[PDB]
Amino acid sequence: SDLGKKLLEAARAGQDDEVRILMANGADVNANDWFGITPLHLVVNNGHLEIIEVLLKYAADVNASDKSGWTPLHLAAYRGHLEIVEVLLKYGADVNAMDYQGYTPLHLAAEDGHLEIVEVLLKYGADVNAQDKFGKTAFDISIDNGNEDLAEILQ
Amino acid sequence: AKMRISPELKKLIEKYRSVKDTEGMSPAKVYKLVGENENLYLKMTDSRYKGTTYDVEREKDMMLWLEGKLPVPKVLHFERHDGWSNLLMSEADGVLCSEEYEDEQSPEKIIELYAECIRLFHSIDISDCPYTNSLDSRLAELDYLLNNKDPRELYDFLKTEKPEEELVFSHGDLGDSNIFVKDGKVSGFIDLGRSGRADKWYDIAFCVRSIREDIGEEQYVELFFDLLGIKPDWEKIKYYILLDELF
Ligand SMILES: Nc1ncnc2c1ncn2[C@@H]1O[C@H](COP(=O)(O)OP(=O)(O)O)[C@@H](O)[C@H]1O
Ligand SMILES: [Mg+2]
Ligand SMILES: [Mg+2]
Repeated sequence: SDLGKKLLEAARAGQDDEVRILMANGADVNANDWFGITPLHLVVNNGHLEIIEVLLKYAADVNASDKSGWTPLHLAAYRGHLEIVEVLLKYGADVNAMDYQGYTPLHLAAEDGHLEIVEVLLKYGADVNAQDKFGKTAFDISIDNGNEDLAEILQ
Repeated sequence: AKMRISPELKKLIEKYRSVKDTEGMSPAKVYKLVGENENLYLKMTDSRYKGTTYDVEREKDMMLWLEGKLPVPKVLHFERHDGWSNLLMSEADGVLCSEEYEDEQSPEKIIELYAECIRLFHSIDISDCPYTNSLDSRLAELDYLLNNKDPRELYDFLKTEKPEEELVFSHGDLGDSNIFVKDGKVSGFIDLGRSGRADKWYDIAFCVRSIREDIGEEQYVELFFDLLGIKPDWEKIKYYILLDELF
């Protein structure tokens, strides 16, 4: 039961205090047992805004990609927490990072229909021309939703 | 030219007729060795499974630790040969439940066999048990088994709160394919690689799931817990099913 494993579990469990204690005692900020998942992915998974900045402060890699190609930014888009996508963008998150289906975070937010996250991704330079692997761009996921909301913010 | 079995072990089983197990579903190769006076079983796993709950060496260690504690096969010989782990063992006493009982159309007996398993496990002192199973060990291993896809459900699972654990002896794959019965009682347990210390709700959750998809009625589940003398914790049971459902 080492520090890495304990840090992953505290991040996973959303125990911010235990994350801070473990980091102070030397735990590896990019620890990943299982699936390329780092503490930053896990804390993003949970929506835990404050602790995200402590981990970046400890030099956490904001663009760490897990074994599905999902970066913390992909995850923040999936979860649809505006506050979290904003902070990850501030800290150098790759807005055009591609997973293994070829999605970028903009692709993931368009699926979930999280609208005021798509604005933010676009201003941070999120190329909408982006095609996934089976071709079907973010436009082709506006139509899956039948949305005169997402399409009508897309010229 | 190169064999996956040592020349010494081949010598030893020469006079048995090998009959590969066509049922079984794990990465292990299993052969029944049919002899004149008895049958043995040979179970073998390749190198990439080393250090996992699928390594037959772990199975072998657990079989040895469980002697006197649970009815299990005897370990006759174990070796490593060219990355492979080979275990030769005795035939379990009795009749594999799933064959000659689950088709005897008496669903109360299945439930009771499972309750009887859980009871047996709860009575075993695990103070010096050589292996322990955790969420982390389970995840790591899943990582490795997939060393050479859609993440949404993984992250949904990881966001879920994990119940505090109460450690008991855990089979880890409790199911009538690994349980043997004889004149009423449990007579044998096989497939022990995933066994060790673990949260008690792990085996119980497996039992609930199996009652649910192979018998299909809530009062049977409610009977299961009457037999156990405990109340269900559906949160704990749900948790471990989800865990095991990450494919
Ligand atoms: N020692 C044994 N005695 C009798 N039958 C056995 C024994 N070991 C294995 N078998 C038979 O082989 C089958 C599968 O072997 P098992 O150890 O359970 O492999 P797996 O890990 O793939 O499920 C069993 O379900 C049983 O029918
Ligand atoms: Mg097995
Ligand atoms: Mg088995």
